[PDB]
Amino acid sequence: PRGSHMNPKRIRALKSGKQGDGPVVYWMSRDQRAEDNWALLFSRAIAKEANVPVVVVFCLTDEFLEAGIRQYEFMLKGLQELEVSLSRKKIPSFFLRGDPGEKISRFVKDYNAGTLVTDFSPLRIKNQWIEKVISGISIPFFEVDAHNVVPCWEASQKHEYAAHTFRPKLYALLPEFLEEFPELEPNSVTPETLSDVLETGVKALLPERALLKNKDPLFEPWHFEPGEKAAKKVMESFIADRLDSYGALRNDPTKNMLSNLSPYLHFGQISSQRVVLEVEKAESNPGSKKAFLDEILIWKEISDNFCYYNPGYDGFESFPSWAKESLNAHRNDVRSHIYTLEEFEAGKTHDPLWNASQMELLSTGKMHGYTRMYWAKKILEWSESPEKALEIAICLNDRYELDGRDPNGYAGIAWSIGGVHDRAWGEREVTGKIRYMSYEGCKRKFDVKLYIEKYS
DNA sequence: CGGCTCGCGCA
DNA sequence: TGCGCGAAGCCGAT
Ligand SMILES: Cc1cc2nc3c(=O)[nH]c(=O)nc-3n(C[C@H](O)[C@H](O)[C@H](O)COP(=O)(O)OP(=O)(O)OC[C@H]3O[C@@H](n4cnc5c(N)ncnc54)[C@H](O)[C@@H]3O)c2cc1C
Repeated sequence: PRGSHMNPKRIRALKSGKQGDGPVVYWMSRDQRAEDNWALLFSRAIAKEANVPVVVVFCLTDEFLEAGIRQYEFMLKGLQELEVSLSRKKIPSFFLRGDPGEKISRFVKDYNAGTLVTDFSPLRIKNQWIEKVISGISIPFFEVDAHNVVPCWEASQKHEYAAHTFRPKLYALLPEFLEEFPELEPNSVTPETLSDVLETGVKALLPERALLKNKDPLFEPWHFEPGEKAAKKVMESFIADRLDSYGALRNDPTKNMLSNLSPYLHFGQISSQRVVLEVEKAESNPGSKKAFLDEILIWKEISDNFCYYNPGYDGFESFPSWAKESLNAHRNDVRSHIYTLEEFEAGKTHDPLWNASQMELLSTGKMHGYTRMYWAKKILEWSESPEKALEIAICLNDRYELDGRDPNGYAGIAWSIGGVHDRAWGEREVTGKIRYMSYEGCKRKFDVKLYIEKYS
């Protein structure tokens, strides 16, 4: 659909029909940003060709009840800034509350939308919402992959077994899709309160808050300032003083040598393509640059591939055949310890290293990348069954992680528990051939004592 | 057949 | 600390 700096492969038609005479409505669900948003840019270009204004519609679902205050405030303060940024470009934004399958279809009919465009997410509930929109509307419906550098349906057409099978495919398409973003043009044609939605939601999630013994909240909200502007500064700081040492100290939780970009990446407050463009041009350690690029390009986008082609990405059935057979044979093995969800949640296990990992998650909302493996694998070792451990790991991940409820989370848990995108290892009791980590193994890599004392 | 994102002995 | 082997199933280039 026209455009000189737009690859047509980033868009795909979900519904074909007669284009209406009204404004083009952009349904924002995953990429909550104004700059470096392909879905917003593609919606603006279609509006420009048809001589119509562009409007942004967001649907606030009841999903925040399952999560906590920390993610709700992080998102809401992000959208409040996004409202002002879109207003500076004369692009009105509408915030709806209710079922997306019913309210979004009603908005298109009420506002007489000419064309509807939305971002891409391989999550199950997004596809269900999309199908309900299809049956209700008659305007054309398009979908744009504004999250991945290479669109998920173009990088691969099947479930990839491992990265070494996905890395050559992904890197082969970099010269085509790795390009600079064009500036978003303001609207020429001019035509609920976010504060009220925030105050009402907070009161509902107040009883479910995480508290200490003295009825004091555990979450520390000053570690990550939400929004698009703050996400840019985090990326700038990481490239400047942190990217050089990333290759060596990325596995040391005692050092703050990570990019800390996951909370902004999950909510789409910064584009991974923009980060890739800046990292590529930056002159840093070649080993560190390669290590970081493998995480933000191969592993981040292969998680989207895993969820898009495996609808049961959060289930035991998504595990490979070798993993299921090994875990099934060890179902009746006696576990060293058995802990419930509440015991895991409160960090009341015999392992000080595991408790410190959970305490960091409870306080900061973002556990270090290395300890998250030990966090998830010990859940498998000290649970009733691999189904319960998968249930517990997912429940704690999506509740307390700022970057939770993300395809990286489900694929990351499947790696640690089900060996997805991994290989078999030495046979062991209970865990079987799933990759094994030990407290002693962490002692030979980093100062475990410093990590434990930092989080009680 | 080669090579994949742990533990462990060893400088 | 960094290095090399060990224990293990399978994809994919042929
Ligand atoms: C059991 C488990 C659960 C996880 N839960 C989540 C989750 O809910 N949400 C989430 O976003 N990530 C999750 N991850 C992935 C990983 O822990 C985080 O992406 C990362 O630790 C966030 O810190 P960072 O961005 O500073 O790391 P960095 O090293 O700076 O990572 C840079 C970026 O690369 C991507 N990335 C890095 N490591 C991975 C990985 N292993 N898999 C996929 N993408 C990766 C992310 O987009 C991240 O923002 C989980 C991992 C495991 C093992």
